[PDB]
Amino acid sequence: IPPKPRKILQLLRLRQINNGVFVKVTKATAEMIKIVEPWVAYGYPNLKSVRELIYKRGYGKVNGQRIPLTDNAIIEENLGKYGIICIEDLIHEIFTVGPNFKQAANFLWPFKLSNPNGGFRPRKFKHFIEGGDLGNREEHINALIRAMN
Amino acid sequence: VAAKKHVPIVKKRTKRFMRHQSDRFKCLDSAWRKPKGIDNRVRRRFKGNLAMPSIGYGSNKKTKHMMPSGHKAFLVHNVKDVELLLMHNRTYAAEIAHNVSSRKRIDIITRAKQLGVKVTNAKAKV
Amino acid sequence: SNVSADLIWEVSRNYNSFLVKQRTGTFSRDALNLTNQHSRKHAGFVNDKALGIVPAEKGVKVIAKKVKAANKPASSLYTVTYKSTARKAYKAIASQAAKHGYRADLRQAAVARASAILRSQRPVKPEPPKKLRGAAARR
Amino acid sequence: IWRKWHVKINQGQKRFATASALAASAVAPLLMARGHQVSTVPEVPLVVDSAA
Amino acid sequence: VRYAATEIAPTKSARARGSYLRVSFKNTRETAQAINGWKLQRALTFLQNVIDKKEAVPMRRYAGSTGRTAQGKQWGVSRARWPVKSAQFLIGLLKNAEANADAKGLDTGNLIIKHIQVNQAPKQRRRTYRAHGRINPYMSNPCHIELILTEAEESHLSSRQRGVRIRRALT
Amino acid sequence: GIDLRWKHVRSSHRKAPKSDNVYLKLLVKLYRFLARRTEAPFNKVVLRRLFMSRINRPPVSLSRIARNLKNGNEKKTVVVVATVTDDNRLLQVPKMEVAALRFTAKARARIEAAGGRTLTLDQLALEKPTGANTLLLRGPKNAREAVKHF
RNA sequence: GAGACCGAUAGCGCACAAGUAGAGUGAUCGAAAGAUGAAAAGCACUUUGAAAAGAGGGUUAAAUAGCACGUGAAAUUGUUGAAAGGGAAGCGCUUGUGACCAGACUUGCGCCCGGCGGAUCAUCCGGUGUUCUCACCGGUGCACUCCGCCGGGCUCAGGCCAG
RNA sequence: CGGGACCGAGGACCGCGCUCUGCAAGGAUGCUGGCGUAAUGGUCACCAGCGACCCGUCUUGAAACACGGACCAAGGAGUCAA
RNA sequence: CCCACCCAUACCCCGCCCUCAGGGUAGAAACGAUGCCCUGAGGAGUAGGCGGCCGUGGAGGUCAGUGACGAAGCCUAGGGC
Repeated sequence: IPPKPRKILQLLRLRQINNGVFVKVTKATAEMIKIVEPWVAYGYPNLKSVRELIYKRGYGKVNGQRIPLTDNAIIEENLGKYGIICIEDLIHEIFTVGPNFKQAANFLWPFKLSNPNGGFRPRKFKHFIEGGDLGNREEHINALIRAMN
Repeated sequence: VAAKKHVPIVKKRTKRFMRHQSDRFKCLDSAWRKPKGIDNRVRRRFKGNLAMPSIGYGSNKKTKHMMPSGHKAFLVHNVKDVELLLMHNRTYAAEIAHNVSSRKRIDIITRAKQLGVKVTNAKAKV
Repeated sequence: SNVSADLIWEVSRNYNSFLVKQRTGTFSRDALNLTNQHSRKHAGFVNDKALGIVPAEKGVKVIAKKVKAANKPASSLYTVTYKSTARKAYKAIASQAAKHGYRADLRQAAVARASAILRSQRPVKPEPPKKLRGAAARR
Repeated sequence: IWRKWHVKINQGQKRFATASALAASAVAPLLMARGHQVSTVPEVPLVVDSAA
Repeated sequence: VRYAATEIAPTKSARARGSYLRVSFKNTRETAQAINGWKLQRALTFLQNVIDKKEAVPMRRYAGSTGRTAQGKQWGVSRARWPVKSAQFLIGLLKNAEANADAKGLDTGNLIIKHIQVNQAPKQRRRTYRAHGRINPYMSNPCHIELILTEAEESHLSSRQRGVRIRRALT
Repeated sequence: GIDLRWKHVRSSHRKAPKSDNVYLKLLVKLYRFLARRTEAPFNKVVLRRLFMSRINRPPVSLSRIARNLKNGNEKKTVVVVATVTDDNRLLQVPKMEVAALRFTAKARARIEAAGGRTLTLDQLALEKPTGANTLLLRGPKNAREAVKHF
């Protein structure tokens, strides 16, 4: 991997294969994702995808440790100063991209997804518009989230 | 007596780690030696070769040094040695040293029978 | 002063004449060591207040350290021989270990050692005979 | 033969160690920990009258 | 002295030994394997025939680049020889064992060679001279021979299995 | 495989003394208990300097103590986790209360002749368990032949 | 006279008829090699062999110590037993077959009855020691109270593989 | 609402909760059968399916070449002083 | 162009080992505190660097150590850690 996409993946916290993160859409992030397009698949997730990801594979970063989100007390201790005191508060903040999206997304540990059930397309390392899996597939990322989660 | 309740004893590997080419050379003992040649197949870990020992083969800390009955072996040379296991009859089993005479072996076996302590080699010299 | 039980433990924690070190554990030959384990909790010769139980002809014999006679070894031990019912022996030993604050953490170990000695003093039962198994041992 | 057989020790450290061993000899737990049978000794340190 | 065959008792058997015997170990091993397990008189007659070149000892293990003969067809081989010296030594040992059996009082005509074994003795170290001022070994490989002649001569079943067997016994 | 461009770093600091002194071990146990059970950063710094080695504990002289005792520090208890040495160039030792690992004979005698008090670190932990009203002093670290030759 | 030295391929080349045997014209070069057994008690006598020796039979505590001699490894060999083998064997993972084995288990504990043997049951008094309120010892129990033993019954916990 | 596989870490209580006499709520219990021994398990030998170049050493970037290795026992090579 | 299926030491879940990191543990009923308990992450390796353990000959102390009712050594398709 070239050093610039390596640095962008390290800054996006995509340090393993089948790692998933939530990104707020700005130009400053969009250009980064366009540069690392040959290594990622990204899109626009719906409320079901967000809530399945947070409910099943939700882990928080508490004192540098990866803790499962099994109680609302953890969310109240770690995000209570921003008004996020429950897992539904966290889901709403992530989905609607609220004023504390940075803190909520950084508190969320990067999601460790499985390989998709049913697999990928026959040639995985092409762009989505060319019959592959890489790049922006827009709302079609939800089927991939269902397969990998 | 019966040993204290414990988790099941799991051995991750029961086979020994045989030294490379000790099967083909009689001057090489089968005891493990790490290969240090730069082109060694075993050291480079090609498939189909001898496995190399590592700390990932380690045994469970709750059941380490346990015989299949659940006891830990304690070497004893005399009656005062076997009386040290008075409070550990459910966790430790006496094992008589190989150079102890037959009369002292009978004394140790009698004392351990009184103390309820298992002797691993109680049938020896009889 | 310059001498304490903490100092004696720091001196003799690595080696002493009572130490029996092996692969499967470390034991102690000390007479004041309940459960014969090498630890500060059970090092009777280290601790200022300490208890020890030995077998007698019938019953148990319990020695305890006297704190006012640490420098007088011939008169440093308070010794009681319990030759009575096991329950009375356990009651007296537990009272001696817990009622006046003399090592209440050793109460369970002292009662257990008394029970072990009194059970070992019982007559043994005859063992079942060894059964030959297989073909070469049977024939 | 010109191997270094003898060790030079500071006299202050020698006197320190001698004083430490003398102080340790007045502690009866250390006497038992060194393997001595001192259970019948009436007092530690044991002083006998010079008339004997 | 101890024999290799320790299972055979000495009450009704006769034994013979010979040690440091300057005869070929390979030839003697072939001859002993030829007469192994035989009757005593048959072995004596066969060894006399070997001396007289009337019967041949088959060469099985120590046989490399030897000759072929028609007398190996009784053994199913082609390579067979006539080790006369080994035959003489084994005749002497067999007669010594027969004398031992006669002294013990056994039946001579009902004796078989139960055990016969040839081992390598310490080697006789001579020297031979070669070209260019060289000296090489010219050793002999002797043997120890020993022989002994003897007289010729439903548990833990299951309840279902038990019920099945009871029903088939009733029916 | 996890892409780890950065490396997790093992600690580069002493967690236990390399000395085999049993009295130092007892002092380390005491100040471990104090640093675990108190707010005061004084106990943590003292536990650290008990862990430290001898070149990391340069000696402190009575003249240095007298220099730091000026300007409102005349009543503070002086704490030095090092050896306190005597200075011939200081002709008048002021009255001072100093706690230290060890004193030299001349320094202890001159302090007690001036009328101050010498304490050990366990006495310091008994009297000021939170390190209240204390002046914590260190000697010159770079005043060494090796450091000059660096 | 000694040693935190070496223990017969070591330690001097030499623990032995060693600066010997042996080599070289010569100057010189220069080894190998210790141990039966406490005591030879080192095998009488019989028998088979020309003999060496063999077998019986003694001697010894032991000949599985026979002047090849304490112990007696490996390479290599013989016999016996088991097995494999259509131009290599050897090794790793996992079954299977055959052969051979180590464990584990055998009953413990607690109640309810019945039958025995005894009173180191509770309280009180005195003495003694201690942790200064806890113990031991001596008198007191007079058997619905304690401690052992044996017959029955019940509960719980007990080994291996499974549904 | 079914059908199947693999797994049962922990070891008094505490907590978050719920459908609240209790519970599927901070990690398996309940019931039953056969056997109680080579039956499970283990070791060795061999067959079978798949896998698997002969070790140092040297060279340069690496292979190849080259060099050493019939076998076994005992020695046998970063020491001491300033 | 489409549907289904195969499997890497890759990815996901669980167990166990080690390493590292972060916490708790005394008017001590108290601990091989050099221990124990709780939580998380990580695991290839030549040159090279560092730590811990195993083994051999000898020395001081100690185990009131073993032993002619058999020490050391040797052999072993016999077992345990």
